[PDB]
Amino acid sequence: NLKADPEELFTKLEKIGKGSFGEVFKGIDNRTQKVVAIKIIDLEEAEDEIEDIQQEITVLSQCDSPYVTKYYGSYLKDTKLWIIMEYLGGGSALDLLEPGPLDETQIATILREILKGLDYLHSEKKIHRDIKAANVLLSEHGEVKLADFGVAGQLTDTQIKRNTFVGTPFWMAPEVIKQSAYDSKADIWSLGITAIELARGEPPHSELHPMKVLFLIPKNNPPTLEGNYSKPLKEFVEACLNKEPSFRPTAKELLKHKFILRNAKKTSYLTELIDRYKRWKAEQS
Ligand SMILES: Nc1nc(N)nc(-c2ccccc2O)n1
Repeated sequence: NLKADPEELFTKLEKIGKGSFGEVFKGIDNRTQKVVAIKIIDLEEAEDEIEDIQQEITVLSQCDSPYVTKYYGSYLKDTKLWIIMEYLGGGSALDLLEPGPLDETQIATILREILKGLDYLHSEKKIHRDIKAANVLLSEHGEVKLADFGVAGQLTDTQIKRNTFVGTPFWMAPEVIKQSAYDSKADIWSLGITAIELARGEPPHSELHPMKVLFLIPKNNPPTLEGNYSKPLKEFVEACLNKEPSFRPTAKELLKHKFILRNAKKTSYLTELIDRYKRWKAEQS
């Protein structure tokens, strides 16, 4: 139930996004005049990535949550496939880190919304598998959503675990790297790495070659959050970063963690961060 003739409904504007996926363009829904994001994939060109493109569309089409990038439709235009989704103009959580550090209220607020997204996905038996600040996108007013479902996994009655080596090495769970049978608990590990990223600006091992961390992560003790951070933040990270996945809490459980309860505030306060990035970006080299 793919669609056709996207230009009858959408106007394609300037380029805004990247990846090796394809490219992302700003666009307009001519029906509502809302701005959308249009990912253009050359099917004549990105052979074998095809199965992953198919998977991204499938997962996207099945999600209906304010914490997951809204899916408009996928469209065939000659050689190209148009994947049309929610436009979010507040940048990524990674962007927001560029001008300088966050405070724990900001970190907690962002984590809380990530957790709402994960709870939704995991309740749908979906696993994101590439949780990291770059894949956490904000609206211009501080709403926080998960993006980029290109390597998302689906559990079913006959497949209760996944095995595939996917993700971004610094953020990957040890059982994913070892390609053991894993599930949503993998996202919880990645979430812990993302919490360190939000607190420190970078994940553990970020200056090392990715191939290196592929052995370091299964072997070494789990990372901890070091530095002058509140005890609840440190324990939040610790909870997520358990080598044994069954000992990691669920997203649901983490929503009630003291770090989240004591420090998360209204998402609209994140506009302060969005403005800081816009200012920073405007005076940049
Ligand atoms: N992978 C991705 N998915 C959506 N739905 N939007 C975007 C995006 C990328 C750059 C700028 C704004 C955006 O909404 N990127």
